[PDB]
Amino acid sequence: PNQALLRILKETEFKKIKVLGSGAFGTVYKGLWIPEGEKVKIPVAIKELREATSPKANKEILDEAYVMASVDNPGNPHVCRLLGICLTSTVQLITQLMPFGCLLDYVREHKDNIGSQYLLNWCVQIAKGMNYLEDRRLVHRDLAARNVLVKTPQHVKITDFGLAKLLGVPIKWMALESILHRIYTHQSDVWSYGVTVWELMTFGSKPYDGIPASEISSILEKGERLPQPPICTIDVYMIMRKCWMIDADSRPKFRELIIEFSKMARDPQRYLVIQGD
Ligand SMILES: *CCC(=O)N1C[C@@H](n2cc(-c3ccncc3)c(-c3cccc(OCc4ccc5c(c4)CN(C)C5=O)c3)n2)C[C@H]1C
Repeated sequence: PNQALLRILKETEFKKIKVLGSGAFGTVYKGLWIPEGEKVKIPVAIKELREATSPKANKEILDEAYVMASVDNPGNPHVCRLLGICLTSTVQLITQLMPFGCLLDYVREHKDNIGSQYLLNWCVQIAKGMNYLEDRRLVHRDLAARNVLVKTPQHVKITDFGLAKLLGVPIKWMALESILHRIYTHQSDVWSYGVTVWELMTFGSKPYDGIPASEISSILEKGERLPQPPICTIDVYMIMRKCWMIDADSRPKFRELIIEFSKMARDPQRYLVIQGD
């Protein structure tokens, strides 16, 4: 039967070669993972969390990783898999290196060359990965375009899921029930998915630009939402609006979003209007 792949790594066994970026949970480095007793040198990304932690707190992280990072059994092509973890005065997470970066930077850098087929396919892929997370009862809590990574321009993967349940704030991506009462469910992830789609359709525009984070809940209560992106027909915008209903049970399911976006992906020029398709 299918085994649980996550590995506990020694401080040796992997090396950090260059800083890649970040300033949110920690610092990401590109490096090599040399599994002891083997002859492979695997290129990996290493996230070293900024908080300190203790040997007792590290055991709680280990207990959470055993419940969490293990019950992602078959794997999904659109979900990043945690290859290893090393807890020793710092918390370090090891995944396969993705040289092409995040989808947020990609859509900003290629604004003038992105077609409707690519945009709709990324929506399909993100929903497939999120549906897989829902099947394994894992709430992401931080779905955003910065947390979607580019394997190839035709293949994206979700990363950084459950990085809050591991031990113990993106207001403009959060559902109203998350802002007000810190309630997080697969349906609050659907809201964040809708904001992520908006990010892609606006080529990486900042949601609610120039509006303070303290004002978002009162704007959502008033009924205001993110505007219809220029390339979006009413069809795609309606899906986004459904993701942002106050009633979490009235929002789409990731399983329904796979079907809607896959239908739109079959005839993309009908749903997105881009100068150059
Ligand atoms: C462009 C956006 C940006 O600046 N960032 C995105 C974010 N980031 C990027 C990477 C990464 C870069 C290159 N190659 C791969 C990944 C990561 C990242 C690095 C190392 C580990 C890591 O783990 C995420 C994760 C995966 C799976 C699980 C968890 C966490 C928790 N559980 C339970 C899992 O199963 C991600 N991060 C920051 C910056 C660089």
